[PDB]
Amino acid sequence: GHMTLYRLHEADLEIPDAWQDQSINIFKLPASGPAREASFVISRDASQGDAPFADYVARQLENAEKQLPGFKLHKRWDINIHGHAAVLLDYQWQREGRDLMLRQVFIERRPAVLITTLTTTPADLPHHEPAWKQAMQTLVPRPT
Amino acid sequence: GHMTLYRLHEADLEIPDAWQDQSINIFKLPASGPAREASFVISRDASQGDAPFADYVARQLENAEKQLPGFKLHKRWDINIHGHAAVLLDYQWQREGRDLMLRQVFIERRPAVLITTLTTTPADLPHHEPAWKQAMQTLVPRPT
Repeated sequence: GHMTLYRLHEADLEIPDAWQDQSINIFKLPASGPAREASFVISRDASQGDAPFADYVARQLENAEKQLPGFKLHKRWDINIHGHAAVLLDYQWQREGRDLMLRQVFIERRPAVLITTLTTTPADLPHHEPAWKQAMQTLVPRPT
Repeated sequence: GHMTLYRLHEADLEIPDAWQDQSINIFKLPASGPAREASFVISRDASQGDAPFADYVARQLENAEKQLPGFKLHKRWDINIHGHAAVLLDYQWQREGRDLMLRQVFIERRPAVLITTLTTTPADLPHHEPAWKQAMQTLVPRPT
């Protein structure tokens, strides 16, 4: 019965290694002036396998580009977060006639890639950018 | 400026206090033989405010009685977890025509009540109970 100590903001507990982790952190960013609410989500992706991280990211981008109606890529930036390889994508797509803007950062880690996703709109992105940037600039991956 | 250090299993980051936390930790307990896969989910509820914890828990029970078809309380347990007030509610309800067995623990904390929920069927509860129990017996709430 192998177990590992799992850390959350409010507690620690021992989780059996056999349990599948699908945890997701979700934060609602309040509306401000003209801008509506947005979301900032931290998710995990255990599917990298032994693929090079660049290839993992290319796969992620392909999926978005081929699956989201109205997809348009605005930015792709290779960046470094505390030694961890990372890629930021800014892209928009159209959901129910409305344009959504995503700023998504993939952060290489084992056993699972850590992804942060800001969901907003093209006009609201500059309004939420300062708060997004302050959170992302303070994100320190834990050693595995 | 106005932020707080937020801890997750894979990282730490500063989160603006204005952001609303909706985070969910999700664990799937593997199927085994005739027992199907169960889920163990950690959620947060910031609606207690300055109300007594007993009243908060009473409201949850009233919500369950009024909103969940087929709701039936098996057993309520008032317990202490490392000095934190907690209530375990074992109950069933009828979701989309079939019965589910829940073991749901509410743990008083600020700024948000920490909730753990085991979801299974009545037939599978005895199989999953040992691992659930053990996990919960290791849960240590983190000081605010």
